[PDB]
Amino acid sequence: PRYQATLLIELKKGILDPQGRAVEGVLKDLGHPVEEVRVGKVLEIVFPAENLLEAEEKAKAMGALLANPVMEVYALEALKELP
Repeated sequence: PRYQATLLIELKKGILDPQGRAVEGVLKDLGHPVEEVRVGKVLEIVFPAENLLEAEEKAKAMGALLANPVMEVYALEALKELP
């Protein structure tokens, strides 16, 4: 079946997040103060697979490929079969 993996590639703890800092700063100047903003990338990937288990496997593999070992971590936020 066709599946869609929602992969998040985010910065590990400690990694400087200029974009995030910037966003926090702005949100506050806009009357929406927040404690923290972490900016990452989200990738919606559609691909075929034998079953849901193999899909997760493949999804994870692509996440591991897209994530910078030192700077980031990936996360399979969601995985679902498509019509």
